[PDB]
Amino acid sequence: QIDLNITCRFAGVFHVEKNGRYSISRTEAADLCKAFNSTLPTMAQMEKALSIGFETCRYGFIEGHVVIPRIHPNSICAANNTGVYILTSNTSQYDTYCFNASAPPEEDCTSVTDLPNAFDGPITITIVNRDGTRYVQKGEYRTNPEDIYPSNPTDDDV
Repeated sequence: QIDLNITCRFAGVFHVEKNGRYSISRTEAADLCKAFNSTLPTMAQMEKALSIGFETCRYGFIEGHVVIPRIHPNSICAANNTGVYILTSNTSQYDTYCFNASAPPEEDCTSVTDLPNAFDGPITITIVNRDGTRYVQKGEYRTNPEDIYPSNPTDDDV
């Protein structure tokens, strides 16, 4: 009864959103990334994407740390802070970041970016279309390929 959403991929880095709000655990983060042919980010990768366009007012989980890059924040943030900030996550779960190698070194918001084996488990997930704006969900023309070749010949003799 849970859904996920994959936003743009900045230099391979991206955050996995949920149907509602952020609710991803650390131990689950790894599985999440790997479940999408991706792997947990790093300490430098995060601060690196900061200049690529990864503005977020919510820290995340990485290979082994917790950072929160800020570019063009607002008054809603910590006194309109800036740059990158490191701080553990004692509170409950939260968003999760992932880094992919398949995607290009720049912002990627198109096809050619799905699960490693393309499987369907007890959890749904969708990615952003080519327009790289608003991901699609519960759309039409989404029927899996499956045909049958029933061999039932016939004959008749006098």
